[PDB]
Amino acid sequence: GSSGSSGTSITPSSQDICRICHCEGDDESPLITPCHCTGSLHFVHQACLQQWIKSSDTRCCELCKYEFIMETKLSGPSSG
Ligand SMILES: [Zn+2]
Ligand SMILES: [Zn+2]
Repeated sequence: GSSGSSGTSITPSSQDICRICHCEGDDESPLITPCHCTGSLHFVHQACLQQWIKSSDTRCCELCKYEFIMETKLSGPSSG
């Protein structure tokens, strides 16, 4: 049987953990609220949040359209 088991499922609201990587909150990458939105798995890792912002190409929320919190120090690269 060169086939494994897997289907469509979603982790219940038993424990609050990252929604992007789905891992335990670390001291440096603790589950923090990027916006007002609360309840659901809206708790992403301070770092992870970035990776998502890059891919999704979005800085603020999708609904509340609130700017996420990303430790910024230097302007760095930008669109231009
Ligand atoms: Zn994460
Ligand atoms: Zn939001």
